[PDB]
Amino acid sequence: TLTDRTYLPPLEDCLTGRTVILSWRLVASALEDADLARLTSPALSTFLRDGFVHELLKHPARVFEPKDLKQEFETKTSSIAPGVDTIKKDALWLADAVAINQVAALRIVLIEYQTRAHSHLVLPLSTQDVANIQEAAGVGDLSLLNPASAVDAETMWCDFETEARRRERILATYLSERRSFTAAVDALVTFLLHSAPGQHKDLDSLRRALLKDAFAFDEDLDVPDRSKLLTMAPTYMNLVEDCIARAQALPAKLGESFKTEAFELDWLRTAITEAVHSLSIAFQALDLDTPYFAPHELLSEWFELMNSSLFLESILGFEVVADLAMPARSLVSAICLKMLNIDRTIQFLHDEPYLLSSQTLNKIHTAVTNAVNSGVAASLPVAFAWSLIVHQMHLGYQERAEPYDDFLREQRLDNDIAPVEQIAMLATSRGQVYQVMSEMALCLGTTHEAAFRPAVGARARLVFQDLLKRSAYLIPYQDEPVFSLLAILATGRQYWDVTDALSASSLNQVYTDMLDDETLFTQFTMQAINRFPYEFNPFSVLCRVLAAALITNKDKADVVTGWLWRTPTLTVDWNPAWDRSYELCFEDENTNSFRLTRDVDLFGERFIIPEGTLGRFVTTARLEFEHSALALLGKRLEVKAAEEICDSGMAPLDVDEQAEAVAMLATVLRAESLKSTAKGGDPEAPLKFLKEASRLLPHNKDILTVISDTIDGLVEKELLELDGPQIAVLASCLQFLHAALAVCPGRVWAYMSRCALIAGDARPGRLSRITGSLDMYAERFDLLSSAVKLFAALIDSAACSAVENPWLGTSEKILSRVALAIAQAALDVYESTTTWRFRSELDRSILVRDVVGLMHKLVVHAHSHLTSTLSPAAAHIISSFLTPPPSASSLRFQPLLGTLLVALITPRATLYPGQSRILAERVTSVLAFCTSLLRAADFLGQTHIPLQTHLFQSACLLARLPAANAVYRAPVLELLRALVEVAGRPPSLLGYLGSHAARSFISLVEGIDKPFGRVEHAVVTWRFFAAVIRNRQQWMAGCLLTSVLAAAMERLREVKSLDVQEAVAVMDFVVSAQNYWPWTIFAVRKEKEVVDALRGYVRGLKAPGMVMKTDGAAAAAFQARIAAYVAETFAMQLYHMRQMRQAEKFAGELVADLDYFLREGVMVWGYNASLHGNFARNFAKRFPGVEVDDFKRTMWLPRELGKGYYYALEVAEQMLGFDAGWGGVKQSGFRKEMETANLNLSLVEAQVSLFHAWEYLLLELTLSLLPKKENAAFARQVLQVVEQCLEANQRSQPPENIFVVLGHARAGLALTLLQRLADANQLPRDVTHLLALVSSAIHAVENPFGANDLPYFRTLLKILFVVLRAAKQGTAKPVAITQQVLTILDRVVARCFRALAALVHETTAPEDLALITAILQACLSVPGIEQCQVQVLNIMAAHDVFQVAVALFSWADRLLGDPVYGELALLFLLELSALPALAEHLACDGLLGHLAAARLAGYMRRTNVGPFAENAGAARCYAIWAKCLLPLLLNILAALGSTVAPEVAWVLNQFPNLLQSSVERIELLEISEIHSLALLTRVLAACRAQNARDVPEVTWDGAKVLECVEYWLRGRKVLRERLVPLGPRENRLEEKAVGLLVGVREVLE
Amino acid sequence: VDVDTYLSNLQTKTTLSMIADGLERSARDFDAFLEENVTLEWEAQRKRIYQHFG
Repeated sequence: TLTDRTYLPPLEDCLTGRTVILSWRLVASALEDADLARLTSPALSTFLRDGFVHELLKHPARVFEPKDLKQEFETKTSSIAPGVDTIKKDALWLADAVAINQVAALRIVLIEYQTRAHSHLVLPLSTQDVANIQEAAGVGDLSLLNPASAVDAETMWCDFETEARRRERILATYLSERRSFTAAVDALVTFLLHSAPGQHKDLDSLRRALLKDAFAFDEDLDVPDRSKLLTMAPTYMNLVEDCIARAQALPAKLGESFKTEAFELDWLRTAITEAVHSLSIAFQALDLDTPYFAPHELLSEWFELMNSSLFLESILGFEVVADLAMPARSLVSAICLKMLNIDRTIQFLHDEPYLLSSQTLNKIHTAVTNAVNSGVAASLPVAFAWSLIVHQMHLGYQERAEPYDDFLREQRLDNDIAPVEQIAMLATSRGQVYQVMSEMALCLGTTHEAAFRPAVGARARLVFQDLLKRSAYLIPYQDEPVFSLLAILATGRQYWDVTDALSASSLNQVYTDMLDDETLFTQFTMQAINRFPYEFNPFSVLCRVLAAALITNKDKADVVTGWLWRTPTLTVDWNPAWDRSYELCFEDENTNSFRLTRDVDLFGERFIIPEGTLGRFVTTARLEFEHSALALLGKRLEVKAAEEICDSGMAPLDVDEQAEAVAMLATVLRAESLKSTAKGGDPEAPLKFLKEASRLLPHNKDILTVISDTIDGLVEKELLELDGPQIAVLASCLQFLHAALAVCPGRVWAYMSRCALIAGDARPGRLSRITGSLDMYAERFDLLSSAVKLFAALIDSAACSAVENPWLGTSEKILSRVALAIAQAALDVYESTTTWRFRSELDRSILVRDVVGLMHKLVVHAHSHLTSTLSPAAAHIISSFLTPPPSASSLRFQPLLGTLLVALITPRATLYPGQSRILAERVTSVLAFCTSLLRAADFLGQTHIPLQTHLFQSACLLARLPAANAVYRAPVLELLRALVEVAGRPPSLLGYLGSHAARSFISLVEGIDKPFGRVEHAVVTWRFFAAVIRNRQQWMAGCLLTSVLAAAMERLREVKSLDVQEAVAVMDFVVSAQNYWPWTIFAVRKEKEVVDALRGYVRGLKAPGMVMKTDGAAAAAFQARIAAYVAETFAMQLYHMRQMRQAEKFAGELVADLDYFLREGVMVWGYNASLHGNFARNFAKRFPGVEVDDFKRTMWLPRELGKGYYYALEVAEQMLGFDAGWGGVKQSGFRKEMETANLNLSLVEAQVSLFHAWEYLLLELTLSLLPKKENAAFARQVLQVVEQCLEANQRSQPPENIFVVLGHARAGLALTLLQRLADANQLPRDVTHLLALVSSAIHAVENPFGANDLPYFRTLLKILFVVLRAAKQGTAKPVAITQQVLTILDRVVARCFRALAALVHETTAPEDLALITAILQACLSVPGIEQCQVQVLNIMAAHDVFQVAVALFSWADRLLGDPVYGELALLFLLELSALPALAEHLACDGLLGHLAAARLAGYMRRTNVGPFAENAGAARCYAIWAKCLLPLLLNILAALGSTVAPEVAWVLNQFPNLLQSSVERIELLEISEIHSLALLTRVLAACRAQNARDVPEVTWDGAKVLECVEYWLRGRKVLRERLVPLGPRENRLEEKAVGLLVGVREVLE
Repeated sequence: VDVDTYLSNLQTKTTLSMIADGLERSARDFDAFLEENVTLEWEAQRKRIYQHFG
């Protein structure tokens, strides 16, 4: 029941790419890195929990051992997808050439096929790419580029698709898989054994499950079973034997064609690599059981193999494998030493061990003797240990002659000691063994240059520690062994290697053993304590390392402090000046003890050793008196810095001792601060350290002042003249400043303000002057890196300062100028990094990392109350980078190009993890720095940016970086997303990348993070694609579309199963591909429509009305945003369907899942302002200096919805953490409040987005529902929209920041949809409910037609107008509608009319006036007001509408242009006069006289008046005259016509020109003109009978009319000659024009 | 065959906001309905007054 189904997926899934094989490379990466997301991912978690994987990792040979499994291979390869032929052929060829099982070859070939794209991308650049990177570099200056013999990319691809290169890649993948499998098992071992505590919960569960299942190692038992874990050592030792055999013989069945120099080197390196990793596994297995022995048979076999291979030296003879030789030699020597465990060996034989088997003893002796006689140095430690063992054995038997006896007598060592003494002497002579031990320790240490990980390093150091332990007593105190042990413990570390990280308790044994076991503590620890200060190195390095190694150990946290404050012994050289201050005791001659007779004042409160103190002259003197050595060292440093000599004092500190002292002080201060800020530690520990260091010194000067004066004195001169020792002293002083920065920033900043190193206005700057072509070797690179890191920490402390007192003696100006000058210096360093000659690329890597990180922080806080604190430095940097001159641009970009090249040219390695981590760190830092710079350039508005082109040209390197390492995937695509986003506001991409390069990058990107299925990587790549579509990269998108489409569709098949975070991004990209590229996707959409529509229905009908009540209360934002995206997706497709005319059914089906949006979509109900208000209250009352709005993000980056959105939690975390209680207890406090508030506003933003998405959606749906049928659905729709507007327009209570658009779009949607239905004529008669509330809404606004709210007022009045229209289309009578309509129309018309007149007294205003008139008529036409005419008249009389209208129609005239205002005024009056009551009031107000005395009438009197006249004046005059008088004439004659007939006749006779002209051209609104004129004349003719005084003469020649109209009566064709309507003609205007003609003809007959 | 025709009549502009033009057309239709209704309303009132004396 242990199958390979999980270890390797089915063939079709492998080839299609649906599922990626979990190769050993990715497993080894995830294990070495211990990445939580990776290891705990479903795929890799299941892979690790597979019993079959367990079995093979237990038996490593099975992976590549040659067994006859034709059956399996044929069954897996058969019956599936074309292409299986080549895969099967290559697999069989590999199985036969390498002589392995067929399944292994098959999976190797599948790995190669899947990584085809990576392999093509990693190959060297082509000619086009080379030219692009050259153009990016520039002409002005050492790029160290690749040769130009590279062929064109086309030829490279055509060679890549051949069989030879495919087979070479398959062999490379096989070798890489060997290496990676061994490395993965090693990493798994050390992850199970010595994982650090505090590990994540799921990761700890995975570790425990692995242990229990694969090893029966259940921690749930007091003593778990370790058998299956100890079984590893011998299996992997046999494997190492097999590997050393392989390294000497190449595959036989392979052809010499494949056997090339490169392949031979690859094979040998692979063998050495798997040997190293197997040895690491074995050493861990043997390290688990520290105190017990190992079996003697295994030791015999191992040492026999050693003798045969000279401890792996037979394969490490070549030079190209030295990088793998030093590590392997260290590890094999250490595992031999381990097997011996001399401590317990020599403990046993004086008090089954391998000593009881003379066979094993003979094996060990012959192996050691051969390795010694040969003469290689890697065997010296083992030989020395064995020599000591044999020495003790010799003593043991010599004390018996008065099984190991058999061995001693076989080797004739019974009665002579010189055979072993010779080996011992040669091992210890000249410190050879000690020097190689130091080297092994360096490669096995915690530094970044170590070959193995830190943990393996600590255990490997333990073995050598035990060797030195038991050898200490028999060899006197010497420089070689003490320095060897110092190198063992320190491992060449520095101040920056200090940290409070909690590692496995087992891993600090190498350090605690110094104070736990007796031998070491007594012989070396106490000895160095005794020799200090005479020997400064022994004690200095010890304290420096232990203070850092005991940071987290609480029991031993006080030993360093007690030694420094309370040292029992002291040792110093004797100055003749003290010859008169002592006297011998005369007890023993050799003891040479003595006693002081005076007060010896060293440096002659001061440092004095009192009188009568004991001492001894060993060769120098030692006094055993209790005192504080810390104050002593502080005073010595003070003295040597002041250059004050003291003849009667002790010897001064030399340059080397000075540097070491400063370094130790800095390190101890850092450690004290670190464990003081830790929970429970005395917070005043660093201050007490500073005080005790300032004790017995000048009253007001402190150790900090000592360091300051030292720096000043040594920077007096320039840097290049200073020698190595002084440069190291300066580096130590900078490290001390960095250490002190945490506890006393004020002092450090106050000093930096006037430091010469930093550039200033007074002097240019010494640090700025050491730029050039000098070599950055250790002496100077230490100083440089220390300065850069101090500057970075300074920037950090400046950005993390929200506000006896830490910040004393400094001010805003100090911070600002220091930051500006620090930025200048960092820029100078970043520039000079190009030409400098570093000791190695790792130093360059570290330096570039640090400086780029500093500048990146500066850019980050560039991004506003306390931004000014460091804004000038950020401005300087961004200006230097975004708009520099050409030479400047090239020299500023060169480091980035070099970084990319180094990134993807450096080969991948399973060892030296520190180097790889630092290189990846600098890579990611430069990528994120470029990204932030592009964001800043896009935001601030600088368009011409050179970095743009430099990156577009370097895309050749960016697209290939992900192929070299997967960790670069995320930052690379963030940077490229930004690169195309800043440019979208067009550039070419393939022109730089290339056809083949772009296609390979496409395929590598395809199937986002398929092995691990992570969220962040997925999100980044999908947002990358979406932005790619949104910045109009029209070509690359079109190319990549052709199975990423199917990938997205399959991702969306089960949205409920996948996370919401994943979904929002994927569907954002789907929207971005649909909106911008509709035709390509709509076909594919048709293809997947059934499935996709199903899923969308589900998600949209989930309709969680109360998100916050349901479990997903904080996940409401992602829910709302994905809902909005679904809406935006379906909307545009249904609109295209409308255009396609096949929507009648699709809309009817879609309308059934809109309930979610109906309930709370248009409404933005859920804001809960109260919470934001209380948050503001708290932050404001607790912090007077800073206010709530000071944390508003500036949209510097593309604002990301998530844990932090409106408020920048990222920076608050560090700024507001300085104060206690911010975090609180049990996740209660202000941080929680900010999180909840920014989430509420996140979903509020998504809510506004949904408002817009639904504004889109509903419209084309309503338009697709125009057909008569299914009236219930559209009734529901209009009902719901009026409801949403009703409850949203009022009590909105929003922020008045982004609400401006809502206020208008709401009314827009309302009026649009209501008019759409009005066109359908299917609205109900009862609209009074909404009418009352809309009147209330119009009354709510505070200023009518205010400048700010004018658009809103216009739209609301339009809504009221259309609602009145709909209302009067009803039969209320065969709360009442009448009174409501009356009151609302009264108020609105009166107020608006008179206020508009007021302002327009002296364009928007007359347009709104026309609308007001329209509203007046629309409400007058209501069936229910004809019976209340009296009330309309009453309230139109209360307000003097009549008078103001009559006043302003004659607004402005000249006296013997066009009347617009007059037109509208008399239109208003006519519509008031529509019914006879107001008409009678106008008739009784002498309106006729008022308009006749006005000069608009004078203009009407002239002869140029015409319907289609030449000037707008005359046309306006025709229209106004006709409208204003003629219908008004008949309306007023309706009431008491007999009385006012005189006035109508007089106004008609006053202007005869129009009367004549009209009838002449009748011999088109002239129709209604003559209609009204004929009616008026015909009625007044009859009225004329009673009185001749009234209507004296008609003066109308209507005789022509009965002939004119009759000529156009019967001509259908003739009738459409001179008809031109101002309004749209559209079934014909004829239909009604001829109707008017008919109406007029009859009456006058 | 329909996809090819739609491609042949494809406007080279943003296809997302093609309904904003329709919303503006709906505003123009609002204006047209205003004109229609007011015109016909007081024309019908004039016809009423015409039949009254007639």
